[PDB]
Order: sequence, then C-alpha cells, then structure tokens
Amino acid sequence: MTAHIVVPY
Amino acid sequence: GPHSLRYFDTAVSRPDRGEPRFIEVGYVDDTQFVRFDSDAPNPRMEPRAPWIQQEGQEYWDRNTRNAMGNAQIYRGNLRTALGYYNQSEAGSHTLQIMYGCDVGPDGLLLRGYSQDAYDGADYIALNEDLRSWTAADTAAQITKRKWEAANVAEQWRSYLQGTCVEWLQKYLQMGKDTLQRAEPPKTHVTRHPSSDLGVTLRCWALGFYPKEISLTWQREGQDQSQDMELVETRPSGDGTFQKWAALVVPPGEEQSYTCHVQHEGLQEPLTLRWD
Amino acid sequence: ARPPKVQVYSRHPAENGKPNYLNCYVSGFHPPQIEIDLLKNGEKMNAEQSDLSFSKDWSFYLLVHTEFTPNAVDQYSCRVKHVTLDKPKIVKWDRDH
Repeated sequence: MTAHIVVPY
Repeated sequence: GPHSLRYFDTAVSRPDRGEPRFIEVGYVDDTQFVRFDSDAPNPRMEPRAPWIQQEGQEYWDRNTRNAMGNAQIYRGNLRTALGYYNQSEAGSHTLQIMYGCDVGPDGLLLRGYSQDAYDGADYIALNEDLRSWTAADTAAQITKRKWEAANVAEQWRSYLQGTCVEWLQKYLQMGKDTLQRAEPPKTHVTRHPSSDLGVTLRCWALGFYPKEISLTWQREGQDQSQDMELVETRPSGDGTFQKWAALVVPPGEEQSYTCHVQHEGLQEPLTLRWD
Repeated sequence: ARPPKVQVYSRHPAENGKPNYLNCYVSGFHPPQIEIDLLKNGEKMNAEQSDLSFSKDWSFYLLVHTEFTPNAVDQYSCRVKHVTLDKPKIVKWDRDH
C-alpha cells in the first residue's frame, strides 16, 4: 500500500 | 527470510510539457506488482502481477488518490528545486523517491525508508531511527527545516510501522505461490579453449528466485579471482533470474576447479565441475 | 550523469529451432531518457519495454524483450542511445554470454 503524505515540499 | 515492500517514484520535468511525468512502481522483494504512470489520460494505479488483481475497487481507488497526491507534491518539489539552486528553465530535471519497509523473518520492522534524490544525487533522507533527516547540502537543509516543523517524520514512522508492514504480510499471503517459492537454479558448466593458452570455464545458473545467489570458483579450497569474470545478476523476463561466473584455467587442469553455487532454493550447496 | 551498462542474452539457453526469448538489460544510467532497440541483422524488432525503475544508488534500469527463435545465420544485437554517449552503443548477442 502506498503512502498518503502530504506536506507542501 | 526477510522481505520488503518498496515503491520507486520517478518524476521528470519535461520541460516542453505543462506537467512533469510521474512514474511509480511497487515491489515485493524482487517481484513488481503495481504501476502508476501520469501519462495515461485515465491515470490509475494498475496491477502488474496476477496475484494483486483480487484486490477490489477501494484498494485501486486509495492507491490512485495517493499517487495523484504524491505526483502534485513532487511537481511542487521540482519547481522548488530550481530556485534553491539558481537553475535554468531550459534543462530537464529528475526527482526520485524510494520508500518502503524491510522486515525480518518474524515480522519485526528492520529498516524503514523515505528518501529523495535530485538529478541522481542525494538530496534528503529519513534516518534509520525514522525520527530525523539527513539533508545533503544547504538547499536540502531548508526542506529539512520545513519537514522538522511539520513533523512529517512522525507521518512516515506511523506509515512505515503500521500500513507498510501490515500490507507486506497481506501481499506475502495473497502472492504466496509466487513470492515464497524457493525456486532453485538450473546449472551447467561450459568449456571454451583458446589455442594452447588455457581454458574458459563458465558456470551458469538460470531460472532462480529470489535474486540473491553466490557463484564462486574454487581450486584447492581457495576462491579464484585473476581472469574471473562475474556478470551482474539479471532478470530472465519470466520472474526468474540468471547469472554466470567464468574462470580462465590452465590447459589440462579443467577438473581441478569447481563452481560453488549457493541459493535459497537448494537443499544444500552445490559443487560443479566440467565433464 | 552516468552512462548505461548493457547486457544482451536469451532467457533460456539457445537451442536452434526452439522457441525462446531475447533480452536486453540496460542499467546504471542517469538521466532516464534513453532509447533502447533490439536488432535482428541490423533490423529493429518489435519488443516490449519494462516500466522504469531504479536501484539504491538511484541509477536506472530497464529490460527490453521479445520472442525469437534462434538461428542459422541470424545475428542479433541491442542498440542503445543515451545522452552520455556521443555514439550509439551496439552490443552483440552471443549464445554463451
């Protein structure tokens, strides 16, 4: 399962 | 033994195109199982192995939202990476991200990864402890500052210790027949003489899985090196791998040397000689 | 920037007149744009290419592959074009490599 992350850079 | 779940993410600024192209591939150990390419008009996460196809719609929808998600982040990081280096709009640039979990024979997390490279060179990387970041230069050190305040480290840690590891187990269950096979090499030795100057013996291993294998040539206990050519292990195209190790030996002495083959799918190590 | 390393080989050991697969494995290169072609007597063959992937040192790798039935006289090669190369790189198929 892939990661859902998140921050602008 | 140990196993791994790993995603390899490549974003390429075109830049004779409004968007950079994002490519992601997912692996369990050395077997690819999913793919995302930004250049489809439909772009979805796709299966690349039969054993993942049993997942239902919500698996594919979640994966696709996340890859959509990460593509827009990496596009942003491309634009950001130009100004942090004073860089020309003309030239094409590459951002690579590798992330995943490496797990032991009993399911403990051994190593978690999230790490980045701009045009082939380190940029930033999550530390072995998953609580800190090493930034390659001053450009990346500001990105770090931003990730530090954001506590993105904690976001990675939590993913890597729950989601990543639990899903890896699931994948090892579903793909059992593929991913846990211990498939031994098929072996043989060839001989190619060269005038009266000694003789190339080449020991082969074909059709094996997993990737890791040892091919060594011994004489009188001792491993040989001098005209010893060892190729890089290479995919056969059917999920298996092949390799070989070649040694130049004196004419007449062919049978003094033996090829030693060590693989996961062998009962015990194997010893070959030319005949 | 980094030049490709190229190996050309068949899936199974070649026995003339027997169906088999031909592979061209290219790796170690940066940047990712590369043109790779499988050749039958200097002729382009139809072949599929793997999804772009990379290794721990960040360098790229791809497998180009197609069916073929060995020989008689038929010569095969792999041809690679990459920015680091001022000249295309032709590696010849040899059955015992």
